[PDB]
Amino acid sequence: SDKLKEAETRAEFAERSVTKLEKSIDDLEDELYAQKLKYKAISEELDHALNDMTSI
Amino acid sequence: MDAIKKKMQMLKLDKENALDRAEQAEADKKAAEDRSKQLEDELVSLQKKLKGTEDEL
Repeated sequence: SDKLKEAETRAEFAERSVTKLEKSIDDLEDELYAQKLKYKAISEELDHALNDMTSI
Repeated sequence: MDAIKKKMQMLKLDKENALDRAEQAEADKKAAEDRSKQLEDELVSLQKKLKGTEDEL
C-alpha cells in the first residue's frame, strides 16, 4: 500500500506537469499564429508597394 | 526596400524638374506678352501715320 501511494503521488505530479505544459503550449501557439498572420500581412504590403514601382 | 529609397530620390528630382520647367515656361509666357505689346505699339504708331497719309492722298 505504501508503494502504491508513492507511485500514485509521482503519477499525479507528472500529470499536472502534462496539463500545465499543454496550457503553455496553447498560449505560445496562439501568439505564434498571430505573429505569422501579421508577418504575412506586412510582407504582402511591401510587395504591393513594389507593384507600385511597377505602375510608376 | 532600397528601390523605394531610389524612388524617393527620383520622384523628388522629377518633381523639382517639373517645377523648374513650369517656372521657365511662365517666364517665357510673360516675355511673349511683352514682345506682343511692343509689336502692338509700333503697329499702332504706323497705323496712326497711315490714316493721315490716306486722307492726304
